[PDB]
Amino acid sequence: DVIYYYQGQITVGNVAPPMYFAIQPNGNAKIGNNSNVPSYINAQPSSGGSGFTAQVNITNATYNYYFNFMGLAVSKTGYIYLAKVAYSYTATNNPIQNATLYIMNQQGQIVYKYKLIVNGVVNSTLPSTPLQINSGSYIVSLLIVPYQGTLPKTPSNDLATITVNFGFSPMTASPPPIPLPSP
Amino acid sequence: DVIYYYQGQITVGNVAPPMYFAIQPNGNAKIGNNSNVPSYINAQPSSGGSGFTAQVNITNATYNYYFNFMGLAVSKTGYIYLAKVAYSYTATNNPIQNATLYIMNQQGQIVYKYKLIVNGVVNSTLPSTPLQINSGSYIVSLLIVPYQGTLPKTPSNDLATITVNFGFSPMTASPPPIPLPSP
Amino acid sequence: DVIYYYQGQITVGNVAPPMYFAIQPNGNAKIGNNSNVPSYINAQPSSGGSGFTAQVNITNATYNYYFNFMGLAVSKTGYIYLAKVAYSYTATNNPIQNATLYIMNQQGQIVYKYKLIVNGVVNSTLPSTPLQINSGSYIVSLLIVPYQGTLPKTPSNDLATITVNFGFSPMTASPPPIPLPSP
Amino acid sequence: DVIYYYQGQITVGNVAPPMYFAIQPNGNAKIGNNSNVPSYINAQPSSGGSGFTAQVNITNATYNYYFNFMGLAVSKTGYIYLAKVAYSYTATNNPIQNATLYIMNQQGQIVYKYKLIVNGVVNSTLPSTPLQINSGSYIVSLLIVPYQGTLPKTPSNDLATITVNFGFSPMTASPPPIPLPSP
Amino acid sequence: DVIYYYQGQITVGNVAPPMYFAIQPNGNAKIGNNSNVPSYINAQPSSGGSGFTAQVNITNATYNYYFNFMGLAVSKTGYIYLAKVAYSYTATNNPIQNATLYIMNQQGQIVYKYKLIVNGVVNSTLPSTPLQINSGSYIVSLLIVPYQGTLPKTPSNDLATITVNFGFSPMTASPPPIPLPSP
Amino acid sequence: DVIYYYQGQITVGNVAPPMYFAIQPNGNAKIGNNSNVPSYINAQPSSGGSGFTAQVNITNATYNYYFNFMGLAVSKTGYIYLAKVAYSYTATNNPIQNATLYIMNQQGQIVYKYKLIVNGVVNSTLPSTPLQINSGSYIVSLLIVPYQGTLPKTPSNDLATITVNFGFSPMTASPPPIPLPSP
Amino acid sequence: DVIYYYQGQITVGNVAPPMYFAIQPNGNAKIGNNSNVPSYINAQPSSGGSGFTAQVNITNATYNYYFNFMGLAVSKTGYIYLAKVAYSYTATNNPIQNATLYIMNQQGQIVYKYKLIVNGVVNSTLPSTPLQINSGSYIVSLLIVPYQGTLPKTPSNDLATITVNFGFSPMTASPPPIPLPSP
Amino acid sequence: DVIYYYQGQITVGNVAPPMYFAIQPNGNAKIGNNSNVPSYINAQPSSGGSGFTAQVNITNATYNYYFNFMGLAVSKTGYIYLAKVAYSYTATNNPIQNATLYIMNQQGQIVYKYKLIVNGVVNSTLPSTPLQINSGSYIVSLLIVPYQGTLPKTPSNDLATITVNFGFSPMTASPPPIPLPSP
Amino acid sequence: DVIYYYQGQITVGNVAPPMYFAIQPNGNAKIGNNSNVPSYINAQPSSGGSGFTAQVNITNATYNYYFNFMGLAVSKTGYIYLAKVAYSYTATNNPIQNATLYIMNQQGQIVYKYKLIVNGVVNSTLPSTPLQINSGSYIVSLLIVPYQGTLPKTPSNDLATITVNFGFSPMTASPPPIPLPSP
Ligand SMILES: *[C@@H]1O[C@H](CO)[C@@H](O[C@@H]2O[C@H](CO[C@H]3O[C@H](CO)[C@@H](O)[C@H](O)[C@@H]3O)[C@@H](O[C@H]3O[C@H](CO)[C@@H](O)[C@H](O)[C@@H]3O)[C@H](O[C@@H]3O[C@H](CS(=O)(=O)O)[C@@H](O[C@@H]4O[C@H](CO)[C@@H](O)[C@H](O)[C@H]4O)[C@H](O)[C@H]3O)[C@H]2NC(C)=O)[C@H](O)[C@H]1NC(C)=O
Ligand SMILES: *[C@@H]1O[C@H](CO)[C@@H](O[C@@H]2O[C@H](CO[C@H]3O[C@H](CO)[C@@H](O)[C@H](O)[C@@H]3O)[C@@H](O[C@H]3O[C@H](CO)[C@@H](O)[C@H](O)[C@@H]3O)[C@H](O[C@@H]3O[C@H](CS(=O)(=O)O)[C@@H](O[C@@H]4O[C@H](CO)[C@@H](O)[C@H](O)[C@H]4O)[C@H](O)[C@H]3O)[C@H]2NC(C)=O)[C@H](O)[C@H]1NC(C)=O
Ligand SMILES: *[C@@H]1O[C@H](CO)[C@@H](O[C@@H]2O[C@H](CO[C@H]3O[C@H](CO)[C@@H](O)[C@H](O)[C@@H]3O)[C@@H](O[C@H]3O[C@H](CO)[C@@H](O)[C@H](O)[C@@H]3O)[C@H](O[C@@H]3O[C@H](CS(=O)(=O)O)[C@@H](O[C@@H]4O[C@H](CO)[C@@H](O)[C@H](O)[C@H]4O)[C@H](O)[C@H]3O)[C@H]2NC(C)=O)[C@H](O)[C@H]1NC(C)=O
Ligand SMILES: *[C@@H]1O[C@H](CO)[C@@H](O[C@@H]2O[C@H](CO[C@H]3O[C@H](CO)[C@@H](O)[C@H](O)[C@@H]3O)[C@@H](O[C@H]3O[C@H](CO)[C@@H](O)[C@H](O)[C@@H]3O)[C@H](O[C@@H]3O[C@H](CS(=O)(=O)O)[C@@H](O[C@@H]4O[C@H](CO)[C@@H](O)[C@H](O)[C@H]4O)[C@H](O)[C@H]3O)[C@H]2NC(C)=O)[C@H](O)[C@H]1NC(C)=O
Ligand SMILES: *[C@@H]1O[C@H](CO)[C@@H](O[C@@H]2O[C@H](CO[C@H]3O[C@H](CO)[C@@H](O)[C@H](O)[C@@H]3O)[C@@H](O[C@H]3O[C@H](CO)[C@@H](O)[C@H](O)[C@@H]3O)[C@H](O[C@@H]3O[C@H](CS(=O)(=O)O)[C@@H](O[C@@H]4O[C@H](CO)[C@@H](O)[C@H](O)[C@H]4O)[C@H](O)[C@H]3O)[C@H]2NC(C)=O)[C@H](O)[C@H]1NC(C)=O
Repeated sequence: DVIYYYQGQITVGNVAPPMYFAIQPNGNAKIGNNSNVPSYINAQPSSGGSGFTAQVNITNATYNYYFNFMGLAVSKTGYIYLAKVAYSYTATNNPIQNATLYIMNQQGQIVYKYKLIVNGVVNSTLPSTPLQINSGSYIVSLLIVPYQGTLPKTPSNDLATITVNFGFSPMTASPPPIPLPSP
Repeated sequence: DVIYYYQGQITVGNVAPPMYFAIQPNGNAKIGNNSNVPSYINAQPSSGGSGFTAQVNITNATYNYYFNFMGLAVSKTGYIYLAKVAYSYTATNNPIQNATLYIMNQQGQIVYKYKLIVNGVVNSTLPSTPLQINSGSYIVSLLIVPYQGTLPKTPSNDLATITVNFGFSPMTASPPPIPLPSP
Repeated sequence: DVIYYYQGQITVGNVAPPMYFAIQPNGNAKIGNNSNVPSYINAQPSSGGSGFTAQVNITNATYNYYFNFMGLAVSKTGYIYLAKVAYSYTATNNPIQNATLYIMNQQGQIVYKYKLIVNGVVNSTLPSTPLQINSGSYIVSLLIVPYQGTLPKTPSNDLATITVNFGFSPMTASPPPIPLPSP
Repeated sequence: DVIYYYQGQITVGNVAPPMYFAIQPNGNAKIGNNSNVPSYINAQPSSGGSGFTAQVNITNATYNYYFNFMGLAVSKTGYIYLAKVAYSYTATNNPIQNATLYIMNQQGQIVYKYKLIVNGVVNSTLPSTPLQINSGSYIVSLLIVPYQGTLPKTPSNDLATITVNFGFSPMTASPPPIPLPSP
Repeated sequence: DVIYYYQGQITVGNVAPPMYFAIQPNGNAKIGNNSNVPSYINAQPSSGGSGFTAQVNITNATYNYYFNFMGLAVSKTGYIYLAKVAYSYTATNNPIQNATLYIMNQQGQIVYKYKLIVNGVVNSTLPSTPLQINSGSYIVSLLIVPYQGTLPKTPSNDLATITVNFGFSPMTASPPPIPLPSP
Repeated sequence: DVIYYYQGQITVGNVAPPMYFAIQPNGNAKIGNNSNVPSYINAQPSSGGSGFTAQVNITNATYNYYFNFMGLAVSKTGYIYLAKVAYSYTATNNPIQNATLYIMNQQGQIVYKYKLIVNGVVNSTLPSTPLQINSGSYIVSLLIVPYQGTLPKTPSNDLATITVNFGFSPMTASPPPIPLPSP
Repeated sequence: DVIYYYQGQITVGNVAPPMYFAIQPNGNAKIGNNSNVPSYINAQPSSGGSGFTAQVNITNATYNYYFNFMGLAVSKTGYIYLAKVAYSYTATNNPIQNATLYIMNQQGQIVYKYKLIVNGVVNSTLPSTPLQINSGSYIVSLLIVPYQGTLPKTPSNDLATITVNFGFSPMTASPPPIPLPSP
Repeated sequence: DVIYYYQGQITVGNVAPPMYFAIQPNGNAKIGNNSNVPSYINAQPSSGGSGFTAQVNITNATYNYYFNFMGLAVSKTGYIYLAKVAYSYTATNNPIQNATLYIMNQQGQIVYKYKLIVNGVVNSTLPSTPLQINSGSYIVSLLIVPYQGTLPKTPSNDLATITVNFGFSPMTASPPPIPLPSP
Repeated sequence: DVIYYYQGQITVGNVAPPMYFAIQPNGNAKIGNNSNVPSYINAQPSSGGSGFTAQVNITNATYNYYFNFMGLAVSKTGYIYLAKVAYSYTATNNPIQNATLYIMNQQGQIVYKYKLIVNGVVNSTLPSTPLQINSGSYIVSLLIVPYQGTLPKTPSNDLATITVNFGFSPMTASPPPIPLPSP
């Protein structure tokens, strides 16, 4: 039995993150400063700014908006896109109708709008088109429009969960909408 | 003292490689065309396509993906398998949690997924089962999921090293998972 | 002129060979069963198992391994050693960097490793120390690590030749590493 | 009828042998110490060291070497040569291709090489040139390279016979290559 | 008492010897030039070439050959034969098995071979057939094959004695094998 | 002065000789047929077979033998003996050591041996004992053993002379050894 | 005519003979005992011992000797001499060369030698000198040396005749050599 | 009766004897000097030389010779002759065959020979012819040849007697042979 | 005295003598022819033939014979006889022993023998018997045998004398022997 072996050598280094999530990045007090409302939101950036974890409460309102719950610092101009969104709910009925995540400029103008959930299902065209972001600091906000009539009378903490993946390519040319493989 | 001598004669020739690594093999511009991102990856095929050497930077993201960093041309249908993987890191803490190397079709469908490192250790079942590859050109990609909190603030170039060996048997019948002996 | 003549009489008989090379010796189908890969190896035992002749092709891989290309039946426990190795190549540059011949057990564990060529030259300590082999059947395999960059683009059949001599002494005591004289 | 008678008187005495064959001569354990391998060689010196008789077995190997099967003690510096070699075989086909008898120094360096049989026939130039040997003790060894394919499957004890005569002249001047007359 | 007396008168003259033994006869340096090896042979022609006296030493060899120990000049073509051989030995056991005296041409071809002793006894047919010798110069040599095992360890000078008589008739017709009467 | 005269009358007649010397007597070609070797002997019977005259040449041999140089026909059984032998030599040194005259049967068996000269002197007991000869034909031969070293280099014809007298008594009773008186 | 007559008277008596011939005189068996060889001699003493008559045969021998054919008894010491010898032969050629008559002592020593015929003629000095003989008994013998070549092939009885006269004077003083007158 | 007487007167004188017998006549010692051999002859001249008386002994010899037994002196030249011879013997057989009386010269030459007895009888012609004798001295001798076989064994002194008469006429002319008358 | 005278007358005549002595009577030369030997006899007839006178010499011979000294012629037949003989000698001893006178016939036969002296004395019977003589002529001779030893050494002429008388009677009848008277 003839075997030919092919050797690949990978030497892994480390570079400052192109984009990262934070609370008040680079000392800017207007960029991510509502991640700790005592009884309604609690959002923290993941270890080393790799992501954000947010506990959110929706409260029988037609629009539940969470403004400036994290800040996104894009150190180098690159191309961002929404890679994958997963939504699972534990209630009998679907609690969330619409869910959108907004990246806004420092003055509150929407730079990119990301429709996480439309009409109770996750966005079919998951790997959205890579679009360009300039270096700077941006606000991120979340709007959730629920199905009224579904929210339980007794409060809960796991009505639903939404996981979002954002791809950033720090390249000159816009890359194809490459999806995220399962490790 | 009686001695019997047994003479073996080996006449060594040369044959075109069954599989080989390249950048854009056979002029196909969609097969290995991201081996030179200016500041994040630098991957080159070894002399005569015997392997690949890649410098990679991981950057505080939950998934660090390097798509299409080399192309694999399999000139003849054969059986491929992962033979041996070695991983050594120079940092105090383990920088890499998961590391997977994907061989994908030209359209981005995963043909074979090779888990180089799972949960910070190298894959116990090293000589994976030989599986069949048809002749053609394929993309290879690398996904590295780090331990966040371990990546140093100051950049480096030898945080870790991963060496991979792939065995290809150009035979009709699938061979046993023969390991690679030390020369 | 006085001459004294001394007469020696040698009567030559015949005994079964202590060790011999074969393909599937004694009907064991796991001992030498890869001596005929259609386009990459062709290994045959010499007349009456006195040795082996193998045409091998090396193919731009970092390790070219030829597993189970012959079987060695050692009918009686004796002492084996590598007696002499000669290597001549016809190409301008040296094609072979390392060349090792492995004698392995039926389960693929290396019993003795014989470094035919190290770093492009033949092993300086040619008459290796006689070591003991028990009666049984063993696999033999060859690993060739070439100098990449030297292999010609157009295939050939006499890139190089390696001739190996193995000495077997079928004695109770280990003999000195007796070399093989030129007839 | 006239007859003239001429009377010759020869008075025969006795002198220690100039050279003689032995096993471990003069107590030297490194000079002739392999004349009794249990199943492969049995070599004994003739009565009073006048010659050697050896039963040898050849065993399907490309070189069958019998090292140190006798010792030669040359008590006085003289001139040695090969006088006559006769070879007769009882098998249908010739079993022996090459047969050489080596006289080597105590350290295994070949002093004189005597080609008994070359390519299946006895050496045409039988009375080889007398060459000088200094007083001392020397090893003698035999190498037989058979015609593989001719050795019988069932063992035998008279496959062939080789008788060798060595002439030693204990004189200051080298004698002519005097042949051995038939008594 | 009648007595008749018959008177015979013999007048004795002298003629050059028909054949005679010598060392280098007639200045020919290739005819009898080994009658004085310092420690192994000492052969001298008898007074006036009537015969030869040789002290010989036999030395534990299977053939003890004494080449060119005397020269025979046959001035006139005649008929030679072996007349009488006597052998007496002083050792307990017979030291000599075979003893042959060779008359050879100048080029070393055997003209006549005279078996003095065969298998330890003197040749039964003592008065051998007269055979013709042409005028010229010839070599004489002696081969003694001993009984090994009989030669004493301590050297001696009268182990045995062999006396030979050669009859030469210088006549045209071959004479009958006339024996030598005791004076 | 008284004188008495005594007259004796002897009438002398003639009888066939009892014994006589001849060449081939009575037509027997085996009885005296070597009396004329061209250059070495010339023997003739005396007038009427009363004796023999022989010119003989001795030639540097240890035994000079002259076989069948005369024949003796004894017509009537009688008693023969050697009566007187005289030897005179003309050389400075004695040329003849031993000289014996043999009377042999037709088959070559010695009937009577007559030692003419022993050790250079003539036989002291000259009138040897009369011994009986039967009627028939007999060979006579002469053996001369010279003093080597005395024979001259240049040939001669009167080196020495030996005269022999044989007495034959044709009587029934053996006579006393009557000597031969000087006429 | 005056005549004077002178008368002489002789009275003749008789005395024992001083010397006489006989066969075995006085019983002595060693004195005259070969007067009757059957075919070669026949000698008888004359009547009363006055002389001897002998028929003799000469037989082609160089010396024809007739020993002890008569005995001479000399009773009284006297003086003997040869008086007259007459020789006549009937053959064409002279048959007798020498003829001598010997008077010998009892021990065979010659007392007086009488040359009857010398070289074919009778002795010129016929009346030899009277020499003294002592009383006793003596042998007489005859030697005849013939002319070989003259003796006839066919035997005869009167080839020749020799008559001898011996004078004996029985006196004290030696007489003159008185010859024998014709009666 | 007439008677006439005639007277003759003779006057007788005396003259010296013409011839006479003697012993050594006239002092000549060579003329008659053997008349006294002690035991064989005794001859004396008669008184006054008138004759001789001799006792003679004959002794078994073929000739009995008595030399010089008397001397005859013839003083005057005269004529001598034998006148009468008488022979008588006393033995049975005749003892004397021949008897001759010789008158010889002083030198032993026979002057006259007188045959007294021929063949046993006395000479028939008794008065022999007167022959002349010159004056001088002469020897006389007697030869007697007996009949052997007749002589007696015991000696005697009168075997026979012979008487002789010699007539001498001292005259100038030879007388007739006058016989001697009986007185 | 008467006387008667008687006268006788005798007339004497003369007659021729009847017998007479002579020398050569009647011319017969054979009858008396030795009467004159010069020195030994001298005989002459007496005057007229009456007798004879003879001088005779006797000479030491045993018989002294004087033959034919006279002749007797008897003219007439008558009777003769010896009448008287007288013998006288003058020597001391008798010189004559015998003396006889013979009358013989012409042929020498004795007619009558007359013994004058016998044994030294004269014949006793002197007148011998007359015997008859016939007419004729006769010889007369004298023989004298002397006494040897008596004859004188010196010669003489009258040693003795003998005278003889012969009577002749010329008558027819024989007369008586008449003696001769003295005148
Ligand atoms: C297996 O490994 C083998 C190693 O030798 C490879 O053989 C080499 O192939 C080269 C071309 O390969 C490229 O192109 C083919 C398509 O044709 C693709 O399949 C490959 O993926 C790859 O992209 C070739 O390089 C050059 O060759 C030509 C010169 O002969 C040149 O025109 C071409 O444009 C290529 O660039 C190798 O050829 C030899 O090249 C060396 C230079 S180098 O080693 O290539 O850099 C030349 O040496 C020069 O010689 C001159 C004197 O002539 C000297 O003065 C100077 O010092 C020296 O540089 C040789 O002359 C030239 O022959 C070729 N190697 C050999 C030994 O032939 C093989 O492709 C590998 N297999 C695969 C599938 O890639
Ligand atoms: C040492 O070297 C020896 C060289 O002779 C070898 O001896 C030979 O063994 C052969 C069989 O060996 C095979 O099988 C054994 C198990 O039995 C294994 O241990 C071996 O590893 C090996 O796989 C044998 O070959 C054939 O022999 C039979 C015929 O006798 C046949 O039925 C078998 O099926 C084998 O194929 C050799 O035998 C001789 O074979 C030759 C043909 S060939 O040389 O083998 O190709 C025959 O010649 C034919 O003869 C006919 C006339 O009879 C001719 O007309 C024709 O022209 C000719 O081809 C012989 O007749 C036949 O005897 C056998 N060699 C000898 C000389 O006996 C030995 O095995 C070696 N040692 C080892 C351990 O392998
Ligand atoms: C040339 O050929 C010669 C042939 O005779 C050799 O002579 C023999 O040497 C023997 C010893 O040689 C060995 O040792 C020497 C060192 O000393 C080495 O150089 C040699 O290479 C060799 O290894 C000798 O054998 C024995 O001799 C001793 C007895 O005398 C004994 O103590 C020793 O230990 C040896 O074993 C030969 O001696 C004779 O030996 C025979 C027995 S045998 O023939 O050796 O086997 C004895 O016969 C015995 O006698 C008894 C009565 O005594 C009998 O009852 C019995 O039946 C019988 O066996 C002899 O008695 C004994 O003398 C010796 N041969 C002779 C004739 O002396 C010579 O070595 C050769 N040359 C070389 C260089 O090797
Ligand atoms: C047959 O046997 C014969 C025996 O006599 C031999 O005769 C002798 O030949 C000798 C020479 O022979 C050699 O040379 C010839 C070639 O010429 C070869 O064919 C022969 O093979 C052989 O090699 C000869 O010896 C010497 O002779 C010369 C002197 O005459 C001398 O110059 C030479 O150089 C030789 O060396 C024999 O001659 C006699 O020699 C003795 C000495 S010896 O006996 O030779 O050693 C001399 O005696 C000396 O005399 C002196 C007084 O003169 C004394 O004072 C002294 O004491 C004494 O030594 C003689 O004088 C000398 O004549 C010669 N022998 C005779 C008797 O002549 C013959 O060669 C034999 N046949 C063959 C074919 O070889
Ligand atoms: C000298 O010559 C003489 C010649 O007569 C020799 O005298 C004869 O001697 C005879 C014996 O001589 C032998 O013996 C003596 C020793 O005694 C030796 O010395 C001799 O050498 C010799 O050998 C003698 O012969 C025989 O005599 C005996 C008889 O008397 C007799 O017994 C003996 O045995 C002898 O044989 C001669 O004697 C006479 O012999 C004749 C016979 S014959 O003549 O001898 O043959 C007899 O005649 C016979 O007589 C009878 C009548 O009686 C007749 O009837 C018959 O016809 C007749 O034969 C005589 O009677 C006898 O006397 C003897 N001769 C004489 C005459 O006496 C003498 O020996 C010589 N000298 C020497 C030294 O030998």
